[PDB]
Amino acid sequence: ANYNYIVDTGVIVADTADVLSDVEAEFRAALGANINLAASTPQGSLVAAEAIARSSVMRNEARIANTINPNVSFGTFLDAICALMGIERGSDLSTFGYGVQVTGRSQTRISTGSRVQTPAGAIFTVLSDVTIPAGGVATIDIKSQEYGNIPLPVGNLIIIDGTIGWSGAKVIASTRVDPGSRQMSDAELKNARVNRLAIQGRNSTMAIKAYVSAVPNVTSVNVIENNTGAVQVVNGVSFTLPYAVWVCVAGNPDKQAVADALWAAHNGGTPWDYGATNNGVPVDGPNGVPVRDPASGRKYVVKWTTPIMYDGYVNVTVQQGSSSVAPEAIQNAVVNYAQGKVEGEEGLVVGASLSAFEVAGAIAREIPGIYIKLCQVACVAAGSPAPAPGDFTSEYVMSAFGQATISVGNVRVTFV
Amino acid sequence: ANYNYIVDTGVIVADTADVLSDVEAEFRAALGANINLAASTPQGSLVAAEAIARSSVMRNEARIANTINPNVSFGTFLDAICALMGIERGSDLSTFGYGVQVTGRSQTRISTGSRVQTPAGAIFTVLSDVTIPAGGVATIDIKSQEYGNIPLPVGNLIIIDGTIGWSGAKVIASTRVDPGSRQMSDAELKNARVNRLAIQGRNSTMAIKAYVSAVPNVTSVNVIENNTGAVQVVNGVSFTLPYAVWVCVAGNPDKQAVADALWAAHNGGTPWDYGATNNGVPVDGPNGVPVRDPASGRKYVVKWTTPIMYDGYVNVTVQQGSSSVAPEAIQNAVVNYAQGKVEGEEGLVVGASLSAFEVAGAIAREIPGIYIKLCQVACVAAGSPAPAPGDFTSEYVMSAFGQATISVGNVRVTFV
Amino acid sequence: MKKIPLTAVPNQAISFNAGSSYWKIRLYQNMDMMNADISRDGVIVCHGVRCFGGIPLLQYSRQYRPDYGNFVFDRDADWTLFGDGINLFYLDGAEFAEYQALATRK
Amino acid sequence: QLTTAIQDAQNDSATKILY
Amino acid sequence: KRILRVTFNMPYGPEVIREDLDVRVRIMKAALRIQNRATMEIFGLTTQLRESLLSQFTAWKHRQRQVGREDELMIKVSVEAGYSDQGREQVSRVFVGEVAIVDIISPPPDIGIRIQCYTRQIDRTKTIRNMPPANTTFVKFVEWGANEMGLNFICDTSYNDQVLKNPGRSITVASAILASIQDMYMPDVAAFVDDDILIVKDRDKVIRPDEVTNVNSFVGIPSWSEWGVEFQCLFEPSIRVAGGVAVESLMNPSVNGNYVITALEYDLASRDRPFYIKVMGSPAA
Repeated sequence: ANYNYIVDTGVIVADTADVLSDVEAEFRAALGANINLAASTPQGSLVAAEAIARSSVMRNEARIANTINPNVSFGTFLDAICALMGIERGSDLSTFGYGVQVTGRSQTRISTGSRVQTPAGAIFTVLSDVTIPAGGVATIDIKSQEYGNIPLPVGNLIIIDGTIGWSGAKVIASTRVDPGSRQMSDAELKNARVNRLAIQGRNSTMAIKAYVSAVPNVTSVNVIENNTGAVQVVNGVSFTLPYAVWVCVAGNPDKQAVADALWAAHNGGTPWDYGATNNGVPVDGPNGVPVRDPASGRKYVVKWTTPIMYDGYVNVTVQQGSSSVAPEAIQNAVVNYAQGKVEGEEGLVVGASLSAFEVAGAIAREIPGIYIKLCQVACVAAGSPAPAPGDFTSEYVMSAFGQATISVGNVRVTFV
Repeated sequence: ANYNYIVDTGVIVADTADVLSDVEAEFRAALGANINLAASTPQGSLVAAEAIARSSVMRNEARIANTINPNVSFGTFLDAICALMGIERGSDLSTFGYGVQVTGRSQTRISTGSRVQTPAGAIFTVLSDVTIPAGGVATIDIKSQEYGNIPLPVGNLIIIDGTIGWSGAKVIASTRVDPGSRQMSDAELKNARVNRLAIQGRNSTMAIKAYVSAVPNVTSVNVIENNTGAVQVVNGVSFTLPYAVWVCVAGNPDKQAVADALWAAHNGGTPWDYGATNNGVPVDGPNGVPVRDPASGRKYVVKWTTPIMYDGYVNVTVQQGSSSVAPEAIQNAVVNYAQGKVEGEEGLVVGASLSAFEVAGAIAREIPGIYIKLCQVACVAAGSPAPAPGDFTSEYVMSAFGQATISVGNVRVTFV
Repeated sequence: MKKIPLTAVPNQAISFNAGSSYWKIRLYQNMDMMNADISRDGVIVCHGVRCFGGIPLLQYSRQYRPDYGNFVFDRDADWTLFGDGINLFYLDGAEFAEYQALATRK
Repeated sequence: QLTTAIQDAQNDSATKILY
Repeated sequence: KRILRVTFNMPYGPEVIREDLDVRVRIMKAALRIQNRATMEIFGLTTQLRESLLSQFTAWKHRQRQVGREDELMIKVSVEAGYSDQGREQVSRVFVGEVAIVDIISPPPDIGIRIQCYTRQIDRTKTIRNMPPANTTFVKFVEWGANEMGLNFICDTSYNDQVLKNPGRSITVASAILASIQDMYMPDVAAFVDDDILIVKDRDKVIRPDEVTNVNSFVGIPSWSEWGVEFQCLFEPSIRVAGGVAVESLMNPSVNGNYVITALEYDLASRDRPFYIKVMGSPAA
């Protein structure tokens, strides 16, 4: 019969239930005082039903009230909160083009000719095209699913043919767009919201981060400030110019779009610094993407960097306790956490730090009762062989510039 | 029985027939399989009560489910959302005219709500009882029956409900006509939120151009940002401080108006500059124009330049066609094009080069049929002798801080 | 822009093929406003969308993207004036994009 | 009746190509 | 107060024949390859109206002449039936098709015409403009057929991801497309054309799970059949073909359940008693 308000620690309105006694005391002193409220009687059943109804009403009202704040909301409810700050809900798409097709003679490469690459391609042809007598044609293609896809630059497999066409292929000139996907970012919208809490603003580090994150296919952004302009190094990454903003962008987005958004969030007259050699990977060496000022005048230059790619490994030893066999769900849990699908714990981002305790925590998240014993991690550069068992330690610093990535096969799980 | 009318895609509200059927089924299961649930029976009354409830709550929850979304909010909720950006819904007051002269006789008493009328509707109610003195004229206080800025012009107020003795009412010039207000609609509140978002979704230079082009008499504007940390020419203007923004405004607007626009759109921290010498007229002296911030009594100084004025002379040697045309027609076409009164072509805005080919194109598009033999252009400083023959060239390029003006007399037309 | 006929009924459901998609809008009077349950191709899209004049019914992007379209009320929804005075209009992808561009800079 | 069905049967056997 | 309209489409425009004239429309739709048919008995025609309608309806100008490249070869007519009381209307659409036959049933003093309309009688098409897919799956062949016929499609079946070799290269005309889509896979999944929508679905599935029609009032008795439930009803402008029905009977208590529709028997007479639709339905899964 009460609404508990967790003022600061849980920020939740919680029902207290225990309303049956209140319903009984309401029936008393209104229908008299000698009413036999015992069960197996009509009035007892009435009181039980009324108490159930009112517990249900309290629960529903508590849930609706709690939907106002994030970390407890869900679809179309957390999204009112996101749209309050303009954090867009977000769509899906899939379309490619330019895919070459080496074939026989005058083959009718008809629409929706099914093709497939390594990661379950399922690629159709947009419109039917007839092979030219030379034997080399280019078709436009779309992807069956609506997920962010990376097609390999080598033709892999085709489904539908008249047995005359040899194979399709992907060339460097082919136009590939990595597409956005609904939300998939459903639990990690809560993560992305804190980062993009200032999309509607401009001319600030947080606004720049929010807008560049809003650019499609930008998994993570790191933006530094140079408030103290004396060259030096501020929050990592050496700073050539005194006042400048250093931007590191992950993912595989389009340079023109990212640079246009970076220009749109410009901050007046603060330059762009991406030097210090090894600090990040320069996008275009000197003289980065030019872009055009919407206030028509001049052609400026927007400078940012891409992170240093790292390959991580995870050695886990678990007891398989509590009588629940689990052979290869552990690496799935680890890769989920690293990709950032989990709620509240953004995974391996441009500013991350590969932690053995964090990995063991994610494993204990997704599947408790296995008694993780050792969770050594280590990591190496993008290439290079395995770092050998001697390098597997409990932590990696993973400085502000760079980006780690954990493969499905880079996790080895052993039962003790 | 209640299902889950919350789900994730917003609150689902069922029909009252359905909820009444659910309540009736609950009561039938509780009290008895064949209980008379007629509305006149006590059990039927309880069923009707539990059906009015369990629907009031569903409708309230669906009413206030996605209430933090500002695009489709209402009432106090919209007021609270809009107050975060300072937008506040007004208060619906009424005109409060005081000291309205009343002429009558002896000791006539005017009672509350005598309902005088203005010549154009606008019934006003007397809010204070008065008694006319021996002089025969007194003063009363009237309040507008409706809401808003109801006009109360000086004149003879007519009386709708008049007592015996009251001769008339007049709005003397001493009357303090306190204006009212008509609140603010929810659509207007959402609209004002959209306006504020549009204003604060812009960077420094883009906001500068928008705010200073919204000013009347401003034909064109050129906004340039250093963004280099080095006193240098970026693409045509020699700056004077390493971090600065330079704005050139054409036309002849009000200096205070454009200064207020500059101030309202000012990015902050990045200061204005007049550039080096002959980098656009550094008018208003070495020190910029001061303006008063509407928000706080603190003033702020802004610096902006007018374009380097150039006089443009155009020589044409057109051959007359079948139809007769006068040279004044060609001169007026050129003048209109230079002023920018044509569609598509911008004209001779600041930082626009003077090309005889473009002038010939304009001459043709306004006067088809004539045959153009030779068109030449020349540029001089304002108030200077006209260029000698031979100085004319096929194209004159201009800097980023100049504007060329062509008058009717500067077009020398020859009929060859 | 397609005008969807209405009926002066407090609670109704209109079912139609618009824009290469099959829409079903259930409009009902809720307290002192109108709410709409919108479903496309059978699967539900949104429940209890508070309805207003000029504001699209499908608000969030993934509901109207790609090029799915949207529904707009000319005035505040009111079933008493449905059909004669208030109309609901359907915009395809391009029309809704142009409307959004117009309404994002009011 | 049956004449309607006869007319239906005839309409079934009309297409746009003679052979 | 029954309100029935027969709306033709002619060069002058639409000439709506209302319910004031004696009209009698017998429609029979079904989930097959065959074109759903409507017989129309219309009395009270004036000389001018007869000249305007019957002279336009013809089988010439495409056999002994040319006068044909697109529609306007034969007049397309739609049917809008329903009820009306207190000022509100209920005029749905119950048939869209082109005429093929015209005769006279009643001689003077009441010259009554009887036309015969069939759905998709524009089989005099561009003899398949676009070639069918060489190898393709069932769903994509269905999409090609719908595009060729110009109709939007509803393909909801479990046989979509099945490849075919030469899926319809003997097809001569647009109408034969539906016959082919019906021909392949004919234990359950029968495709048909309802008005302007081409539906390809399994016979035991509802095109629309959310558009079930709760039926409680029947004319006669809701009975069994060798397949499902068969019952007649007064005209409800919410019952289509292949739709879901939620029969809740009184006379027969065991015929209650959820059924899909296979056939439909419209018989609408503005100036006569029969204003019923008969529904053949089968158990839905």
